[PDB]
Amino acid sequence: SGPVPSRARVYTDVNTHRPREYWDYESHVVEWGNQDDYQLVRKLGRGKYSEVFEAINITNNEKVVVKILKPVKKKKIKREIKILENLRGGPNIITLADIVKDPVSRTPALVFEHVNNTDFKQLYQTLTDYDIRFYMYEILKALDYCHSMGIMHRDVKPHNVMIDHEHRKLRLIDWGLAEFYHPGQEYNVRVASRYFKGPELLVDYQMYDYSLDMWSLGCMLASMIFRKEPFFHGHDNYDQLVRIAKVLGTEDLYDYIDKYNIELDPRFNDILGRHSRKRWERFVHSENQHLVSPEALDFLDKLLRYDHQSRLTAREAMEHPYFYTVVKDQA
Ligand SMILES: NCCCn1cnc2c(Br)c(Br)c(Br)c(Br)c21
Repeated sequence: SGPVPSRARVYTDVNTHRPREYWDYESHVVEWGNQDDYQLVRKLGRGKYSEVFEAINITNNEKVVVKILKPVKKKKIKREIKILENLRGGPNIITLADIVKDPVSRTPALVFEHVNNTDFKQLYQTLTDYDIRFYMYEILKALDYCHSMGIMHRDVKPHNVMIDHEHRKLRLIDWGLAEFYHPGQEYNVRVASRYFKGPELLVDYQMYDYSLDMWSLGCMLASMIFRKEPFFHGHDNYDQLVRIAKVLGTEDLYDYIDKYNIELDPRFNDILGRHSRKRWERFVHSENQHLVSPEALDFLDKLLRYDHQSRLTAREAMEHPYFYTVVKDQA
């Protein structure tokens, strides 16, 4: 029969009304600079294979971050560069400063503005209830902007959120998985990190949209207010949905599958079972209760929905009572 089609309920046609060159990144011509304008100072990497470095612009002695790109198709290099140029100057979007190639190895690298980041595994333990509301609101500014610009981030997670806590500066980074939204397009479901994958990716529903980012944001919020990182801790993609189903219940999951006529992998038949939708009070205890409030639970519940159409938009999220005090202080 086939799956039922889907369209984003906001910013549906913003790319159609753009000139072709805005979203047709395969035709984008890159102007490569010389990496000899920057001297690498220290590896900021997280693994053996990442190539992120702190560097100095020798011309003006300003601190920057150099990301040496892994060998992927030239299309994906142009896609990330075009998206970074399209979003330049947006709220809490990382600023692309330069694009260079190593003269010897001809390896392409992206140069970004420097952020004095504190890693989330050390920062989140210290965040007050107000800090979480403040930083969630800052992420929502970046998400509403890039969604309004016809772009899905598709890899929202704490590792991709740089925070200068001293200056309360937040930047959304790592746009190498980001894509342009086009109504009716079927996208690859092998995106985002496992613990932040939306149900549509896990059940192989390809006609998704910006609301994928809002599920990932819901996973971040749940880990922060409940002090459980990550919140849905699956062992693989199949077990990831099982972890979700033990919290949100299987009834809404099978309703979601029936509504879009999604063909469920036969492996999910045995492992999913039957589970009720749990109340969020079950995850509250004396170590996290100071971060949990009725406003936080109401907001979180509206992000973590199987049906991507029923999740809050970034704009709707920014108007939730959970952020009333943050909006007041900003004005
Ligand atoms: N844009 C891709 C993200 C790459 N990346 C990895 N770790 C990073 C750190 Br730490 C800082 Br600070 C900055 Br700025 C960037 Br950019 C980082």
